[PDB]
Formats: sequence, C-alpha cells, structure tokens
Amino acid sequence: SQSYPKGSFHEGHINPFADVQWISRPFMKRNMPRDHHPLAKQHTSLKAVTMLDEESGNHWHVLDGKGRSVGGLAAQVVRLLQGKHRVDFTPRTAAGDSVIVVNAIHLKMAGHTWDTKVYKFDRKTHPAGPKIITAKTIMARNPAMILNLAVKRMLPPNRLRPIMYRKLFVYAGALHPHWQVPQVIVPAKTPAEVSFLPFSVERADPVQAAARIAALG
Amino acid sequence: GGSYGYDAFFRGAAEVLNGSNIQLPHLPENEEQKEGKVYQLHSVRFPPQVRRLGANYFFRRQRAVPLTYYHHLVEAGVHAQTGRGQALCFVASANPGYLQSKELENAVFESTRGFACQLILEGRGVKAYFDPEWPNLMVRLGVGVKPLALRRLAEQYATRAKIFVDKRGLLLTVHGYDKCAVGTLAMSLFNHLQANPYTMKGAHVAMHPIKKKVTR
Amino acid sequence: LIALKWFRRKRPPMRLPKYSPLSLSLSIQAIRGHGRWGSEREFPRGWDQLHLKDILGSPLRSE
Amino acid sequence: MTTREYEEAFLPRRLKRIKVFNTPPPSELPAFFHKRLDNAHSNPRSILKLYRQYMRKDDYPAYDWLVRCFCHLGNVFGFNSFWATKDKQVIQALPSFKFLVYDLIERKHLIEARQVPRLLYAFACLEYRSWHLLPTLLEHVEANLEKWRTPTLANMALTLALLGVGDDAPDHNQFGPPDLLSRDYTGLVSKLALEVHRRLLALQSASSSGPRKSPLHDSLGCMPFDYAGLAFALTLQGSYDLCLPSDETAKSTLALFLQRACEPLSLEQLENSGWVQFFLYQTLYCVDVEKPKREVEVKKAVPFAFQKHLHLSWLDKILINAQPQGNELLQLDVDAALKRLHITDALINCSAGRQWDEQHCWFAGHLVRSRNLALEYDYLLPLGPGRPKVSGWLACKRRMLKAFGLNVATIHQSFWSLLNLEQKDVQLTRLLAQFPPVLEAVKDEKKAYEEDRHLRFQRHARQKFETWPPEKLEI
Amino acid sequence: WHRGTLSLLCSSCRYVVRKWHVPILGVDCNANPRHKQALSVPAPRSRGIPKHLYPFLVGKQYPRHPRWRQAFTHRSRMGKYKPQVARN
RNA sequence: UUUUUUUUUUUUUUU
RNA sequence: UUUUUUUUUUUUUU
RNA sequence: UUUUUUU
RNA sequence: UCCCUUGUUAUUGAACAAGAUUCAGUUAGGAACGAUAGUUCACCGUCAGAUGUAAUACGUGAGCUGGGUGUCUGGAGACAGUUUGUUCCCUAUCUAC
RNA sequence: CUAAAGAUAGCGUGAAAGCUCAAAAA
RNA sequence: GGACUCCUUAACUUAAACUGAGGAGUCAAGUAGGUACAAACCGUACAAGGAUUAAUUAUGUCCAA
Repeated sequence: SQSYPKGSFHEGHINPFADVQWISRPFMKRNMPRDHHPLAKQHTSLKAVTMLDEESGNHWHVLDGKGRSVGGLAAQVVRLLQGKHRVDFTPRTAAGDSVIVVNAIHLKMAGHTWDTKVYKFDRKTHPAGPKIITAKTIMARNPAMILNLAVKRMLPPNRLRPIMYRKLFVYAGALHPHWQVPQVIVPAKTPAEVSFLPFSVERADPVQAAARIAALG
Repeated sequence: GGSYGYDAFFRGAAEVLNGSNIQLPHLPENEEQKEGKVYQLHSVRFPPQVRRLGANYFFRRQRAVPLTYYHHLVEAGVHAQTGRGQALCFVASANPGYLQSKELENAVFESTRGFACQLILEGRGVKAYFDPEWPNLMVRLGVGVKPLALRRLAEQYATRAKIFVDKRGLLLTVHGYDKCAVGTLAMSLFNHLQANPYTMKGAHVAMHPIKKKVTR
Repeated sequence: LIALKWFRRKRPPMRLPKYSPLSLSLSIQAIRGHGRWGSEREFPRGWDQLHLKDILGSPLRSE
Repeated sequence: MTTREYEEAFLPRRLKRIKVFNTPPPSELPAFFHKRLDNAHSNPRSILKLYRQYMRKDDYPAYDWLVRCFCHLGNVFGFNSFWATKDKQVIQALPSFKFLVYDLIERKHLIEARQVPRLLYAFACLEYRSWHLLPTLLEHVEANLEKWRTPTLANMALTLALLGVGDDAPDHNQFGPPDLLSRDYTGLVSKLALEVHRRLLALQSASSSGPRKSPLHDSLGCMPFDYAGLAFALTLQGSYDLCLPSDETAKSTLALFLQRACEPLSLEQLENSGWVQFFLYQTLYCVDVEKPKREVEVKKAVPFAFQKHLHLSWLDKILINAQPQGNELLQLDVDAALKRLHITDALINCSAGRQWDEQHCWFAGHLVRSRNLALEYDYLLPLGPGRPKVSGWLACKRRMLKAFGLNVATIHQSFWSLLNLEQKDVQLTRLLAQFPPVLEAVKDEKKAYEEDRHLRFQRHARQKFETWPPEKLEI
Repeated sequence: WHRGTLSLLCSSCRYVVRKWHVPILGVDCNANPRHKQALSVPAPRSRGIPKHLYPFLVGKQYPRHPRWRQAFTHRSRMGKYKPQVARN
C-alpha cells in the first residue's frame, strides 16, 4: 500500500561471500504448497508414461514435472513437440505428439530468479508502454504459464507455432481431466516379499527379564 | 564475469596496497601459532538433558573432525555428589571449539530453568501497576499521560513467557523458556517503553543506560 | 519409450575421497607417535609403531 | 615484449606445445615404484594414486609391492589414530581398493610365511574381513606354529580374537560357499594360548634371561601389552577355564598372563601404560559378571592397589579413549527407519548393567526402555554368500546383555543392503511386533507455562474507538 | 550518514548487513550513533573491457601484413627494363 | 577452486 | 531461525 | 565423466 | 524521492512550535493573477494556490500568429466514431444401363 | 600466589573522580 | 592531387569520421560464407557453364539451428 513488497531475502541469512547469497522461493515459508494430512491411500508417481496408437496415429506422453528445472523441461518438451526424434520428420508439417504435464507448481528456479524476474506484454500504440507482470503473480494465479511461456518462446517463430502450442497441456495439479489416457500417478502397491530374515533375535532368561522389569517398575 | 574493470585494467587495483599501518582499530594478530602444535582428544561430561538433541545434531551435521557422543544412563542433609551413581553424557572431540557451542547449553537450560530479562523504569511519575489480575498489564508514562495497555504482547506470548512487576512498579521482569521469544518480548516492550534523552521518563534495559542531553 | 532417455536417473561412482586440512594433519601426528592416548616416545603405549615393526619384521626364529 | 596469447592467436588452436624438459624414462617399474613408496606413509590419497599409476602402467605388478602397498594403506588407520569407522567404510567402498584386493586374490599362491602377520594386522586395522585369503593365511600360521615368536603369537591371538575367527564354537569356522566349504578352524587361538604357556613353563628350568632390550622387556622378548592382549583375547571368547593338560598343578592361563602383565609395571607407570588399563579392567569386569570356576584364582592376580586405582579413575579417559569414534552409516540408516516408524523411545549409544552397578562397560547401539530391547549392528563381510557371523567385539557384548536380561536383536548389513525404504520399514515393523511394550515411556519435551492455556490471541484485530477522549492507549 | 565506502572508526564496530529494499552493507557503532554508516550511494560503474580482446591489447603489437614490394622489385622482373640489363 | 563468455538477437542457466 | 521487519531487533554461525 | 589440499 | 501531503520513534548544535542534509514506494491526490513590452534576469504590487526543473526538430506552422536582437478540395499509416446475417441481389444441373 | 604495568593508547568531568587497553599471569 | 584498417609519427583539448606524411592488405573494380541488421574485418584449392558427392576453416557442438 505504501512500501515495497517483502522479498524472500527477508526471511533468511545473507552471505555476500558466495554465489547463492540468499535462497529465493515463489512463496513464503508459511505459504508453500503442502499435502493434506489424511491420505485416504498412498500414491506413487510413474515419472513418465507413453501411449502409442497405430490406427489414429496420435501418440501421448504424460510427464511428471515434480522438482524438475523449467528450462530443461521446456527444452525436452520442445523436441517432442517438434517431432525431430522421429526419422520421418517433416519441418513443413507438425510431426509431433501430444504432451501432458502435471505438478507444474513444484518447479524450481536456480539463482535469484523468483524475486528478480518479470514478463512483458506488448501493446499496440500505448503511451504507458508494455504491461509488466511479476512472476509471483503468475505463480499465484496460473502456475502453468511459467512453463507455457518458456515453451512458446522456445518454439520456432513460424505459422506452425500455434499448432504446436495447441497440443501442449499443462496442469498445476496431480491428476488431469482427460478421459482416455493413463495417469502418471497411481495408488501404491504392496511391497514384494523377501526370502530371508535380516534379523537374529535371541531372547534372554525369563527370570532375569522379570527381575529387571520389577526393578525398573 | 568476463569483463576487466578500469581500475584493475589500467590502474591495476593499486588502492588496496595503499593503506597505512597506523591509526588502526585493533592491533595486528600475533603470528605465534606456528609449526609445532600438538593436538589432543578432549572430553567433557554434560548433564543428561543434551540427549534431547538426538543424532541429527551430533552425527548428521558435517564437521571437519569426528564428533563422538555417548550416554551413560544409570538407574535411580547434604548434596554429597560423586562421579558415580548418576547419569550423564560424554562428548569428546579433537577441536575444543566444538565443545563450547551454545546449543548444547541451551538444550539443558531450556528444559531445566530457562532464561530471564529485566527492564528498569525511571522518571517522575512513571509507575507500572497491575489490573485486577493477569493477563492485563498497564504502564503509566508520566503524570497526566494516559496509560499503555500491554495485553496484546502477553496474549501473543502466552505460555512461552511471563511478565512480573515488583510491588513498587519500577521493574519489569520477563521469564521464559525460549531464548528468542524472551528476547523478542523484551525488545518489543522496550520499543514503546523507551526513555526520552531529555526528560528521562521511561524504561531501559539493565546495564545499558541512556546518556543525558542539554539544549544549547 | 527410448525417446524419454532424459528422465532416467544416474549416479557416477566415487573416484577418490576428500579430507580436510586438519584431518590430514592429525594423520601424520598420529604416525609420528602422538596418538590419542599420549606420547609413544615419552612412554611406550599400546599398538605402538616401533614394537610392531620389530615383531612383524622378524616373526620367524633362527634355526 | 610480447605475450603468449598474442603469439598463440596466430597459430592453429590444436597445435601441440613443445617440450622444455626431457629425461630418460624409468626402465624398471618395480624398482622405480619401491623408492616412491618410501615417501608416502600418512596420506591415503598418495598411496591410492601410486597404486592406480602402477596398475595403469602394468597389468601384473609385483606381488611384494602389492602386499607392501596394502600394508601401508592399512597402517594409516591404526588403533591409536583419530580416523573414524566411516572413513574405513567409504575407503572399502572404493573401486581401486577392490581391484587391489582382487589382484592379491588372483595370485594368492605367492604369499610368503613372513607376510602373514602383516596381512592379519592390516585386516584388523581396516576392519575388513575376507573369505578369499584368510583360509590360506591360517594354513601357514598353523603350519609354522612351532616357529613363531611369543610376541607374534600374542599379537596374532589378539587380532584373530578381534576378527572373531578361531573360536571354540563348533561348525562356526568354515569359509566359502555352502556347496564348497574349506577346512574347519575351530579352536585356533587356544593353540597359541597354550603354546605360549608351555614355553613359559619350560623357561623356568633354564632360567637364562640374558641381555634385555629394556626394563619392561621380558626374557622371551614379550611385553605387558602383549600379555594383556592375550588375556583380553581369552576373555572375548570366554575361555576362562583354559588350562594346560601337561601341567600337573593345573594352573589357569589367564591368571599367569595377568600376573606377568602386572609384575613389571608399578602404580606410577600404570597411569601411562595406556591400553593395559582398559584390558585389565574389562577382563576383571567380565570375569566378575560371568563368575567362572576360576574366579578366585583370576581375581588374585591383579594387586589390590592396582584394582583400586583402575576402579577410581575409569570414567574420565579410559572409558572414552577405547571406544569407536565418528559416525556410522548402518546405525544412521536404522535410526532414520526408527524415526520414520514413530519411535521416540529409542536411545542411541545407551549403556546398561546390573541393579547394583555404578559403572557400565558397554554401550548398546539403539536401546529402548518401553519394549526392553537392544539393537546391534554388524557390518563385517559375511563368511560367504548368506553365512554371516558376529564380530568378536559384539560376541562378548551379546553375552553381557543376555546376563543383564535384555533381549538382543542384531541386523546384518549383507541382508540389510538388499532392501528398499519400503521393505526396510516392513521388516523393522515385523521385528518390533515381537516385542510389545511393557514399561511406561519417558518424555523429555519442552517446559512451558500450562496455566495460560485458556488465553487467546487475535492478530487481525482492529483498534476500537468507542469514545473520543481515550482513557487508555491500546498498542 | 550515507557514504561511498565503509571504515572501522570505533573500537567495537561490526560490519553488518541491513534488510532494506536491497541488500546493503553497513557499519554500526555502539559508543557513538553518529558513526553509523550505510553504503548506499556508490559511484557509477564503468563499462569493462571484454576478456577475449586481451591478446591484442597488451604487449608489442606487430604489423599484421609485412612489407615486401619494395624489396621484391627488380629490373629483370619487368619487360620494359629487362633488355637494358647487361651481365658483361 | 574449476567448467559459463559482451550469451549484450530471444529462451535458458537445466552443473 | 521466529509475519520480528517504513531508517528498529533476537537466536544460532549454517 | 569435476579437480586440489607435501612429509 | 521533482514544490506540498507519507516513513509513529534516536542523522542532528531535535526542550515545544517553526526548521536543515540524506535515503526508501505497490508512482496516490494537487498547485491563482496583473502593469511596463528592454528578445530575460535581480527586484517591485495582489489572492498568500504558500522557496513552484527538464526532454520531446522553438515538442506542436499541409492548427492559428506577432512593431525583425506564399499557397494547397486528404490517395496510403496512425488516432477518434460506425458496421444485421448461415439465407432473404444474380448464379451454383447428381449417378450413368 | 608469582610475575608484570606506557608519563599514559582509547572513554569520562567543571578543576576532579572513575572505567578500559597495553604489559604480566593463566 | 582517395575512403577504412595495421605500425611509426606531425597538429589538436594525447579530443573528432577531421588536417597532413613514411610502407603492407582490402574496397574502389569481389560473388556466395562468418561477424544479429548497409562496401573496408577473417577465410577462400576465391563466381565459363550443368547435376540430389567426398573434404579440417573463420568457427561451432542445451533450444530457436
């Protein structure tokens, strides 16, 4: 209202004598994403799942972007989108496959990027100039955008870009609203049995155990 | 990064080598600790409270040299104590510095006695009375000025620290278990209880009096 | 499936360990006969170096 | 003048650089490396780098050089050194060490008789046990039993007792796979213990002491430290009633060893003897606890003045300078599992003893009072693929805990390493299910003013202005 | 007392860092409040010299192309002045 | 300590 | 390290 | 596919 | 951090009132006239709107002009207004034995 | 306890008092 | 009675793409390549002509490529 925002460096040590002088986070300590305490069942993430389809020819790739780097993820995604990984790649057409991204909120950014990054939006003949929106706002409102824009600016500057862009799906949450596609995260399973006991239990004398229990009581 | 500065390029950064050896704040460090030092393994017996620290502080924490730890547990006029028949903990190391960390003493004091602080009140008409009962603290800042309701602080810090006032109402004592909490509370109080340098009507932390001033 | 090779976890082995200046300094002090127990030169302590050298260098007897 | 960069800026980037100094290369690799080994005696990295260089330069280095390098590496991690067990485990977990031991195993048949004591001493120092070479070393030891000196016999007995090989238990001294087992080596250290006693008995008839190296040195070149080590080795395996069949008077060996380890010393010299104090006190405590048939004859060897001195000043330096120092990976893993399983009653490095005991000589790994259980950790290499064994140090610890009446549960690294986080938690829960709580738990939480529990604090509370003239200022 | 540099003037000064709009160093003095220094008004920075240009900056800079036309020319090398050449 | 520079056309810093 | 934080501070040295 | 820290 | 309005509360030779230097925002609301025409400056009189800076081709001359220390009826960009629709002007002619 | 302590390096007052540092001991 | 750059140097405010000298390259009269965007810098086994082929160069090797 009348003062500058409270940055991430306000809640930690400052070490000028180092590369990472202060850690930066999208949200405060008391504001970080968390999971509900009552887990009705435990879940496990499959990292990535892939679906082929010979008849329709539309392939799907569901990824888990949990703790991954935005840049790297974007870079990887670009490849898939472009379809360069296939032998039969045609730059004229979009030879790519559909990509689904989840857990976008869990992304990471090295350095002082969370507190010293902004995004500009051009305006047609505006005196005020381009609109500037901070990254904290975007994280607060729509996390997916963080990845979306990185991918977009990564894609070639051509008329195909929109097409390639359309096929991209990003979600902040775990699951997706899609119908006919497998889930990256599935309920946990029972651990496998073991054919050996790694313990060697040896009981003591009952009389001495009772005497010790009585003494301690 | 990859850009030479003008000072380091042209001048070569000669300023750092243009200082005098006089008018120094502190004397130079004596270069006595030369080759010929013999290290030894020191050991200290601490009370059984340090067990609350756990392994995360003695083993998980990385250190230059190993830091062992053991717990000697023993089943249970004049307090004639000896080196036998009581529990304790052995903490041994090669670096004496590791055997003087404030966390080890805090682990015992927090769960045994805790910490305390005091604030002294001065000025004509400055009184710190009590409302019917706790938590309700009011302090009068001079004659004619309205009192200050200090219930917010006490409610904030409830169960963490407590405030006591002598009969006279000239002393504000604070007692707690949390170092941070105690300190914070004390400084919070003193922020609005700070004394004026001219009239000298307020409060101050002990062993840190304020200097008086006069108009020219 | 091969396409998604980037997502694979890897862990290279440890080529050599790392030690601190004080950790390395204590080693030569111990070797010279200034172990944790005391001064071997001043008094012959257990598992000393000179006794071990003789007993392990001349274990067999003369015929 | 001109700069190197300037010059280089006009030449191919891949152009090779001329050589400024050239000397003939080393013709003989073994002789070249033998002289280099003379300077590296404290730095493990130097030894490892030298071994790596020799391995890269030649495929079959000299066996004598390999043995010397292994002994040099083992010597650094001595008992009197400040190194920790974690530093030994991480060293064992290195590929180069595995390559060195594999090279030794490949040509194990070139092992000399005089190189066995050093190999055993290095094994004891590094806490590394193998079933690939120890069976061969024991063959040479037993073959040359009638030729080793008394100090070497005592040191070998102590090292083997520490390693936990040669015990009197039956069918517990076999190496190799179950379908291919080596010879049984049961009751090996007892032969050395009886040989030294037989030589001591015969020495009396001759009575020829002759020249001596030092006042503490005995006629046979023995040492009080060696005698105390023999006594401690016997105590570890519990062979208290060991006696010489040839002896007509039936004299116990432990009493003779204690007497010979104490006669030369005095009260003033005991304070600086070192390991002798711990050996004597631990042996006496174990003898008192187990109460063997020779208790009266064993307790009479140590003088009363020495016993009082050892009892008084014990909890200051003796108890702390003769125990492991540093971290422990296996201990930390089980501690993390216990913390995951919501176990706040486990005590790390906790001691125990009888009701009327004012001093404890043992510290359990993870002790729990609510369930009355003790957890032990073993990290030594198993005898074979699925045949682990408990170390000598833990062997007596288990007996003492059994006598005190505390249940013992040991965890083997060989089988624990073969599990994941899920599996480990499952197995630990199953193990704990067999020891339900009996006694009440004890808490060490933070103290607080509970009286003020009914108070409430409102943060987002606006300042009220009922009336204009304020009777009291509300901060 | 904003200053372009920092110095230890008291007997108990300590170099601290203040959580201002931006990370800013400073010196705090207990025996004298006037000695409180805050480094927040430095001199403007200059444009540095790229590193890759180092090789061609320092040291003796020799000419790129040499001179040979003056020492190459000869009558025998010219058809207009070749016949006049006489070896006898 | 090093790999990461004016990479100051954009993204990215994934070490 | 604690919402302590308009130019005010505590704890621990990571 | 990070290096270094004499004895 | 630009003349006023904000930073309770420690930079001050700051008793109060009235004042001086420096710094910070998520950039919020405001600042009146006249005489002499010496190309503009020190100063002068009134309401006291309360010590009131620069860049933009003198900002601005196909928008206007004045006593000196020319003309042009808007073709394309931009800006300000406005736009019914699938059909309601015309036309749109398989398969093959 | 022994040893050591600048004609006086930094605070302070009205001419004073008082404190601290160097040195010494540990 | 010449435009840029390399070494030396006269004048100037060790200023300016100025003014004027000594000796090498390029442009002028040079193509395509690199240097992000407009002669002068690097390289060229440097443009008679045609085709779906092989090469150590300035220089590059996360994405636009």
